[PDB]
Formats: sequence, C-alpha cells, structure tokens
Amino acid sequence: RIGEVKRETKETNVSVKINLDGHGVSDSSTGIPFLDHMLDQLASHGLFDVHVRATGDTHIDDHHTNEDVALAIGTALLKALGERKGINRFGDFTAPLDEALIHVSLDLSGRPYLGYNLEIPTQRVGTYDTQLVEHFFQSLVNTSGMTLHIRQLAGKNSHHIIEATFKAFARALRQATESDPRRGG
Amino acid sequence: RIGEVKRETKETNVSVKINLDGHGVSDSSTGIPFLDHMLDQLASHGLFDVHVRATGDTHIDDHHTNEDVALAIGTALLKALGERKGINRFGDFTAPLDEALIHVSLDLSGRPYLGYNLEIPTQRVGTYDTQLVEHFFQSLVNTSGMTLHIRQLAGKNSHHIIEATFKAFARALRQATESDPRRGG
Amino acid sequence: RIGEVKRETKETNVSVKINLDGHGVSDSSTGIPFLDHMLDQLASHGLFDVHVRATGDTHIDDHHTNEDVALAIGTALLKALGERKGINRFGDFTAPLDEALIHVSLDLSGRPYLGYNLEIPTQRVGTYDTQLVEHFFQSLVNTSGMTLHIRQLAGKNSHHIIEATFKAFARALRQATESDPRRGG
Amino acid sequence: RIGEVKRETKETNVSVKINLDGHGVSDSSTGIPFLDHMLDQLASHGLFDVHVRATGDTHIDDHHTNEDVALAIGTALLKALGERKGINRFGDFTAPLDEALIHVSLDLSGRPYLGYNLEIPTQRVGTYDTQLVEHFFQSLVNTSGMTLHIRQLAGKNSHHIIEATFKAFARALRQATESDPRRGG
Amino acid sequence: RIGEVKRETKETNVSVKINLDGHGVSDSSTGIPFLDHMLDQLASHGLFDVHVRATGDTHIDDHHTNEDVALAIGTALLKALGERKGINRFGDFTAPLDEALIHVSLDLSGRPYLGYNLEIPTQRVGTYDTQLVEHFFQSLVNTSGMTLHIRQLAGKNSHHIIEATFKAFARALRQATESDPRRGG
Amino acid sequence: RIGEVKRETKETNVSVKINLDGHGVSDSSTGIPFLDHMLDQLASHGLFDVHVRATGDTHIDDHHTNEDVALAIGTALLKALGERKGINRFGDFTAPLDEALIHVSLDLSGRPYLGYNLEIPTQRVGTYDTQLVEHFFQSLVNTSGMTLHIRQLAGKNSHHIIEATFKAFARALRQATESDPRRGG
Ligand SMILES: O=P(O)(O)C[C@H](O)Cn1cncn1
Ligand SMILES: O=P(O)(O)C[C@H](O)Cn1cncn1
Ligand SMILES: O=P(O)(O)C[C@H](O)Cn1cncn1
Ligand SMILES: O=P(O)(O)C[C@H](O)Cn1cncn1
Ligand SMILES: O=P(O)(O)C[C@H](O)Cn1cncn1
Ligand SMILES: O=P(O)(O)C[C@H](O)Cn1cncn1
Ligand SMILES: [Mn+2]
Ligand SMILES: [Mn+2]
Ligand SMILES: [Mn+2]
Ligand SMILES: [Mn+2]
Ligand SMILES: [Mn+2]
Ligand SMILES: [Mn+2]
Ligand SMILES: [Mn+2]
Ligand SMILES: [Mn+2]
Ligand SMILES: [Mn+2]
Ligand SMILES: [Mn+2]
Ligand SMILES: [Mn+2]
Ligand SMILES: [Mn+2]
Repeated sequence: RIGEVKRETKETNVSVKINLDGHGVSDSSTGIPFLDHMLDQLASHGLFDVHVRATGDTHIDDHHTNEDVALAIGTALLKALGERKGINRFGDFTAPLDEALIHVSLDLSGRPYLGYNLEIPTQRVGTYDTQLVEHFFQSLVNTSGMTLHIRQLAGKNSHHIIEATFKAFARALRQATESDPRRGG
Repeated sequence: RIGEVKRETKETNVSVKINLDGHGVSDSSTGIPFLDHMLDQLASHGLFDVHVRATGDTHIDDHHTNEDVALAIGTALLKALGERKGINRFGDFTAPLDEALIHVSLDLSGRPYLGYNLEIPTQRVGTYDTQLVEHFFQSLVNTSGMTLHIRQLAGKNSHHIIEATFKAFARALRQATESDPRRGG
Repeated sequence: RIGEVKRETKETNVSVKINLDGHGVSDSSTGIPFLDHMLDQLASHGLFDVHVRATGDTHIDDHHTNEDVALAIGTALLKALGERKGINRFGDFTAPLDEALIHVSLDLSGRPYLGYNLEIPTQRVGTYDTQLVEHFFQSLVNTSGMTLHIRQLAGKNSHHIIEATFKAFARALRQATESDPRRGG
Repeated sequence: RIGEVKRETKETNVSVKINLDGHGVSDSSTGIPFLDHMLDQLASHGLFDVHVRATGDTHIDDHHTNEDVALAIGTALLKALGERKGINRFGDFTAPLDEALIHVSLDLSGRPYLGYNLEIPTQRVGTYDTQLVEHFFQSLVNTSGMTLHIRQLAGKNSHHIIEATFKAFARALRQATESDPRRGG
Repeated sequence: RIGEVKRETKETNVSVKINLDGHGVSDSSTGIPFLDHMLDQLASHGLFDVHVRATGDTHIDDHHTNEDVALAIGTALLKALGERKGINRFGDFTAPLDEALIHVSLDLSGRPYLGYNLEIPTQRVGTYDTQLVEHFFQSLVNTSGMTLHIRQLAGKNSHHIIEATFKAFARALRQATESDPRRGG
Repeated sequence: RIGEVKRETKETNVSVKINLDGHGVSDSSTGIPFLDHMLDQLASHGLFDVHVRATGDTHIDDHHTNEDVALAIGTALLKALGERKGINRFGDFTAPLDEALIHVSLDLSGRPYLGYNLEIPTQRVGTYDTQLVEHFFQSLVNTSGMTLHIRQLAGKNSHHIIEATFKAFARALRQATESDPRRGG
C-alpha cells in the first residue's frame, strides 16, 4: 500500500512517498529542520514509512515550503488508500507529554474539516514560525479529505504541545486506516 | 446471541429483535422515518442485526411511539446478554461528523443512569420533534440497566449532532459487550 | 465551456451540467422547491446555464439531497474551468434586497475556504430547513476549490437575506471566471 | 514478569510484589481497609496480581502508611518493566461509575508528572482522609517514572469518584505496558 | 508612461523605475527578500512593470532601507502620471486570501492620507519586522499624493494578511489610473 | 566527594562531573553559550567544581540538549551525596540583583518537587528560549530527589531575573549539603 506524489512549482520542489503498511523507518529531510523532528513521530508512533524530499525558498519565510509538503502528504495519503473498504475509518486518541494533553479525532471519509483549538504561548520554537502548525493540518485536511478535530486539554510549553499533537495524530491515523475490523468489505 | 421482545399496549404495537453478534444487516421500519435513518447507524457501525417493527399513533404527537421502541430495544438488549461473563463491560468512544464531536461512555452493569449535555439549536430536524433524542436514551437506559454519559464537544447542526451520537453510541456498544478480553470468565 | 457531472448514491441520484459562458436559461428541478427559486438567481443574474435534476429521499430530512446537489455543482464547476488561464480570478460584489446587504468575495484558486457570518432569525423559510444554506456553500467550496467570504451587513427577513446572497454570489462568480482581463495567458 | 520490593523504615514495614502479566487474583492487606477495596480494582480490572503487606503506625494519622505503600508499588512497577521494548507505552481510558466520569491518561516513559483535577466534596469516605488520594498517585508517579493526567468530568459522590479513578487507572495501565503492538522491538 | 527616480543618501542607494502601462514582468531586488515577494504582487496582479534596485544598511535594522524604497516608488508614480486627465481616479477593491479579507480604497488626487486598521499577531514574518508594513504605505502616500484606506475585515495569519493587502492595493491601483472612462479629458 | 555521570542518547552526548566540596573553578561548555554563563554562577557562588561537556542537536531547537544536561547534573548530585548523614539538609536564601529578588528554598530529601513562580517578560535572552529555565530545574529536581521552591519577589529584566535565581540556588545548595551541623550523624 504505497502512494507517491511528486509536485514542483516555481517556489518549491516536493517529492513525497508513503508506505501506509510499514515499520518505523524514516528518511525525510525538508528545508526546515524542525519538521524533520515532527515527521519522525508519525513514522515511529504511527508505524508509517514516510519519505519526504523538499527543496524550497527558505531565503524568504517558511510559509511556502510548509504548504507544499503538507499538500503532498495528503495527495499521497488519498492515493495510498483506494476505494475505502474494510477499514475502521474512525481514529481517536489522546497522548500526554509532560503536563500537556492533546485529543485528536479523525474521520477519513471524503469531507474535509479542521477544528483547531491549540494556543501556543511563544512565537518561535527553535526557528519554526509556530503559526504554521495549524496551517500544516489545514493543508493536510484539504487534500486527504478527512475531518480532523484537535483539542488542547492542558499544558504550557511550545515544544511539548506540538510534539503531543504529532504523537496523537499518528496513533489516531494507524487506528483508522491501518487496522481492520472483523468485517471483510 | 439473540433477544426478542414483543410489546403491545393501547397506543403502540412494537416488535423488536436484536442479534448482538452479527453483521451490518438492517430492516427496521418505525412509524416515523427519521428513526429509521438512525437505527441504520447502530447496524452498520455497531455491527448489530436489529429488527424493529412498530405501529403507533402518529395521528397525535410522536412521543408515545418513541418510548415504546426505545423501551423494547433495552429489554431485548438485557435479554441478549445473560449472566454477564467475559465481556469488556466498558465502552468509550468519540466520533466526529462535520464540525461536531460527541463523546459517549457507557457501563452496562445493572445500574441505570443517563447524563445528557447536548443542545440542539433547531426544534425539528425533518419532522422529528428533537426533544425526544434525550428521551430515546432515557428509555433505553432504564430497561437495559446501563450508565450512559453523552457529551457534546463541538458543532452546530441538528442533523450532524444527532448522527454523531448514534455513530458513537454504536461503536461504544460493540466495544463493551461484543468484544471480549483475554480472561475467560 | 461546459462541465457535466452525474452522481448517484444509495440516497440520491443527481444529474448536473453547467454552461459557464451562456445566457439566462434555467431548467433545474430539485426535490425541494425552494432551491429551484434560488438556482434561478444564479442563472439570470450570473448569466449561467445550469441544469440540475436530483431525485432523493425527502421522505426523511432534506439534508441528504442538499449536499449531493451542492457537491455536484462544484465538481461540474471545477470541470467547467480547465487550466486556469486568462481569467480575472477575483470576484467581489455586494447586492441589496429590501433592508438587507450581503457582501460576497471569492478567489477560485485551488484552496477551499468558507467564511459564513449570516444569522437568519426564523427556522423555516417555506419548508426549507434554513440551517442548510451554510451547508450548501460548504459543499460547493470543498469540490470547486475556492475561497469564499459571505458577510451580512444589514437586514432582518429570512427570504430577503437568502435571496440577497444568491444574487451577490452570482454576480461575483461571473466577475471572477466569466470576464477576462487584458492579458492573454 | 514480576517485581518485588521490600521496604522498612522506623514508621512502616512494607512488602510489595506485582505480577504484571497475570489474572484477577488479589491478596493485599494494608493497615487501613479502604485501600484494600481500591487495590482490588487494579487487580480485577487491570488484570494484575498485586500482593501488598504493610504494617504501620495507624495509631497516628494514616499519611505515613499511605506514602510507603504507594512508593513501593512504583519501585516494584519500575522493576517489573525492564528495558522498555515492544510495549504500546500509551494508556488512555475513561470509565463511568454512577454520574461520575474520570479520564486517566499515562505515558510510562522516564519522566514523572502528576496532573490532578479531582475535587471530592466530603472529608472522609469511611475513615480514609480523602486528601491522600492525590498523594497516593503523587508517590506512585515519582518512583515509577510516568506522566499521569487524571481529570474529573462529572459526578458528586466521594465513594463514586475515587472508585471511578481506580477503575480507569487500571484499564489504562494494562493498555500501556501489558498489551503489545505489531512491532517486535 | 514611465517614471524613473534615482535617490542616494548616506544610508541607502535606491534606483526605481515603473512602467504604469505594462505587463506582468518583475525584476526588483531589495536588500531584504520579503519585499521582493510583495513587489511581485503589484507586478502580476496590478499588471505594472516595476524595477527596484536598492543597496542599504541591513547591518542595522531594516527601517532605513524600507523608507527609501517606498519613498522612491511614490515619486516615480507621481512622475508616471502627468496632468491627471482621463483616468477613473477612484480605485476600490477587496481581495481574499485564506480566511483574510483586506479592503483597499484610494483616491490619487493631490492630498495625502493613510488610514491603517490592520493588526498583525506576530512580530516577524520570516525576518521582516512587521511594524514596517504601515510605514511602507505611509511613505508611499506622502510622495504620491493619494488618500488610502486599508481595512482588515477578517483573518489571523501574518503571511496571509500582508499578502492580501498587496493583492488588493495592486488591483485598486490599476483601476484608478490604468483604466480610463468614457470621457476624453 | 565527587560524582561523575556520562550519558549518551541518539540526540545528545553528555559528560558531567561535580566536586561538591571544592573551589570556584569552572570548565563547562554546553552547546548553547547562555548556560555557560549560568553554570559559572553555581561554581563561583556555590563554591562547586562543575565540569560539563555536552554535544547535541542545536540544528533544531535547544529543548533536547537542555534536558540531558540538567538530568545529568542531578544524577551526578545524587551520586555525589551518599547515605545522607551529618548535613544541614535545609537550604534557603534570597539574593538581589538590580531590582529583582528571587527566594529559593530546598530540601534534598528523597522526594522531588518543583514550585515555580517566575514570569519572564521577553521570549529570548540572547538566543536562549526562556521557557527552558523552568524545564532546567524540573529536570534537575526529578533525578536529584529534592523539593525546590523558587519565588520571584520583584524585578522586570530577563537577564536579571535568571541570574538572580542561579545565584540564590547556588548559595542555598552549599548551605544544605556542603555545610555541616554540630551533630556527627
Ligand atoms: O518522548 P521521548 O522521551 O521518546 C523523546 C522526545 O521526543 C524528546 N523530548 C523531550 N521533551 C520534548 N521532546
Ligand atoms: O457519514 P456518511 O458519509 O457515511 C453518510 C451520512 O450518514 C450522511 N450525512 C451527511 N451529512 C449528515 N449525514
Ligand atoms: O428581486 P425581484 O424584484 O426581481 C423578484 C424577487 O426575486 C422576489 N422577491 C420579493 N421579495 C423577495 N423576493
Ligand atoms: O462496580 P460494581 O457494581 O462491580 C461494585 C462496586 O465496586 C461497588 N459500588 C457500588 N457503588 C460504589 N461502589
Ligand atoms: O496566491 P497564490 O496561490 O497564487 C501563491 C501565494 O502567493 C503563496 N501563498 C500561499 N499562502 C500564502 N501565500
Ligand atoms: O553580578 P556581577 O556584578 O558580579 C556580574 C554579573 O554577573 C553581570 N551582570 C550585570 N548585569 C547582569 N549580569
Ligand atoms: Mn498559506
Ligand atoms: Mn522533541
Ligand atoms: Mn415520556
Ligand atoms: Mn444523515
Ligand atoms: Mn452534512
Ligand atoms: Mn424571492
Ligand atoms: Mn507526604
Ligand atoms: Mn465500592
Ligand atoms: Mn521612519
Ligand atoms: Mn506568499
Ligand atoms: Mn522536555
Ligand atoms: Mn550576567
């Protein structure tokens, strides 16, 4: 079960491929290094094999090369799934880091939606603009065709809240499409 | 594992049977057609085989023929279970529709309770009186002997909130009694 | 410039075709008659030729046969456009009815968004559920791939506010894609 | 998989052993009888085999013999686990009693934390000082090395809230370390 | 219709030329790269041919080399126009990006004014100081001799609000001076 | 009295050694230079001999290489102490910088706790993320096994508040364990 999408514009050049049924292998180098620590989380905890290579204009702000990565993961994930048959289709999970809880629920059925209730106190994490985290999941929703609710329940630390939502999105994505129920189709 | 209850009063005539271990088959025609769309949800997502035939006085308000359907599903579900042995007994699940989250938790152990926190903005959905949804689960609780907490977390659409709680009740009922733990009894 | 989409599920059967460059001709019969008065407005004021034939389950609530009409207009409108070249791409317009102003702005470039600020006082217009008007434009946005801002500026009348936003959406859709600028491509 | 810890000070004398992979057997007599009803819950619902023998100074307040029990369960649970390999590592669960919901989430990875949001109305349950329940889980966190979030969602009954958090901690501890994912190590 | 202004002080060295009647060609390299992405917008959407070469002291803050660019565009734009005859003279436009609306209105008649109602949440975009955007249009107003009202109507994203006002200023500047009415002079 | 801890993970490589009874000598180079100015303060004012060598991934945010330094100082400090005998065990001190008072109290007896009441106005000091100062003392508490209360009493300057708490922690750590009372053991 693999979907691979290449996509190149005048701003970015994005190469994306995902094995949906796989192991904790990860090779994914974007132009900004903080996404590389977050795409490790949906490889080791979601047990996906994700491969991202993106070259973009970080000479200017990082908004352009974060859209085109997140848009390409969704088109690869819509192409990874087929005619949706024999999957659980519902993924819900909550995951603590230190002091912080995120609850992530998702639907993976045609219709795109993003509910976003996180509030990050600081404006940069290391060098990541921190207003792009909602824009990562907004771009992932619009091409994958999924409903997604992300809710913060506790916690005040910028590196801890963003890493609690990428562990909880990974565990709730391998519960929806990766696992299978008792029915056949 | 089947329980079947017939029940007839001067107002209604209700025939109800449930296969608790079954597939996504559904034949259930009540006097009001909007329940028929909701009992489809606890057949396809709960993987139950539910059979409801009710004839009642919809010449007057629909309050009378909604009690006697919901009372008969519970007596059939108490008769579907036996001496409760080797079941998980706890069912919790949250399920998104577009913009709306419902969290449903349940207990299935003797004691009846209903906590209800939904707030529906409109007063009719198509023709369904919308004040009967809490009364559906109040009648189902009192005969099944279960604790039930239903909590709205987001969402403003009458057809979306009621369909998000009948998908989440179904997935949380096939987690409590249908699945079995590692112990035998 | 024509796009035609047929779409049939277990609930509805929808046939939709749009001439984007056309005249004020209109033949469009949905299962609910109040949409037929509103699709007249995007034919005579938008100068589109829209043809809708939908058969659906109005035996239950009208939510199901309003999605599948609005989803099919968008896929027809994405197929009416091609590689977007030589269009204005921006459509903004405000249109009064009696006492009521709606301001509609749109983008037609890939990314879907809906901003909705209307507040209708009553719950039915004639028989139309009135909570579906936002759901009409939510379904039209997700398949057409357009940003859409709809803002109420004045007015308290249910038939006047909904008819002021379907005149202003029509005039702002024939300004974006139908008219052409001085450039060639 | 067994860890056994003996620990004796001038105040208490505590003997603690836990089979982490086991059945619903329970023999655990502390000096105060209300802990004995609560350690039954993490034996039958968590499917652990816990053995506690503690003799302490209940001639004075029960604060001293509740620390040393809860400190010894954690050191036994850190010794029950080894090099943490091939476990789910995340345990989240919510469990109703009558009218009361507790949501318990946990992490079991090195770092200790306790978030506590319960509010018990009365000051004694039978004879248990009721300000020690947070101190039970504070002592269990500091030696086990786990993050733990405990959140009350409803309910006003002292015996019902404390028994809803010891059923939900047990089900969320046999989900984190007891169950195993599809990966090997 | 071309105006070209060279201007050099002890701090900056600015070379600016604008073809007002032209096409979507753009070669404009300032010392800070985020202006280069914004001056692309008034070339492709305004259909102007703008040429900016500025060398300045970005060894210190960027306030000095943003004034002298914006002051030189206005003197070039006052020299691009002549005795104002046969132009529309009024330019108003609103332009959505994702979630954000800016309404820009302008006058181009002698008298300088700037109304500014934007509120940007963050303090840097990539490396641009974000308090200079109002100072860009304040310097452009004082030399061009135009009234300018900029009003935010929605939106919370720093890169989206600033790019929605440079698309709407461009479309409202090619409506005022570039297009011509039915009168001759 | 020396404890030395080496610790290496996939992210960092930390070498830490502390002479608890020593002089004002300091050689400690972490990957981020602002910790090096703060570990000078617990060498000259605490009269400790601390040696830290850490190599970590400052290619991404500094959160990872600040945990593993602070975790290694605590394990070295627990190994510096032995069976705690003949020490004062209580350390309390308040220390002014310009306009700012911090009161630091500590316990060094088994049980870990951190109370943190500082509020820093800015978000970076030079390049240090400033949300990590509480996370420094949270990691130092969990491995050393000490209670620690840090309270701000006055002051508004980011470099002055953080340097007032590292002078007051040093003087309160050489009062607890370094000095000895009149008793022998
Ligand atoms: O969760 P872990 O312990 O497996 C490693 C984390 O990814 C690193 N971390 C520590 N604090 C925040 N992130
Ligand atoms: O959830 P689906 O997409 O399987 C079909 C829904 O039952 C129909 N629906 C669409 N909006 C509200 N209900
Ligand atoms: O706008 P008109 O006058 O062309 C006809 C309207 O469509 C009918 N109407 C009158 N009030 C509300 N709608
Ligand atoms: O939950 P049960 O019914 O298995 C027995 C309970 O432990 C006893 N109880 C009844 N109310 C509060 N506790
Ligand atoms: O508006 P577009 O899609 O033509 C390209 C934008 O300029 C890039 N962008 C995407 N988000 C914010 N800016
Ligand atoms: O406290 P001092 O004067 O010994 C030197 C300080 O460490 C340097 N300093 C001056 N302001 C803030 N820090
Ligand atoms: Mn964007
Ligand atoms: Mn991390
Ligand atoms: Mn009743
Ligand atoms: Mn439905
Ligand atoms: Mn819908
Ligand atoms: Mn009308
Ligand atoms: Mn205590
Ligand atoms: Mn009890
Ligand atoms: Mn200035
Ligand atoms: Mn841009
Ligand atoms: Mn951390
Ligand atoms: Mn200093």
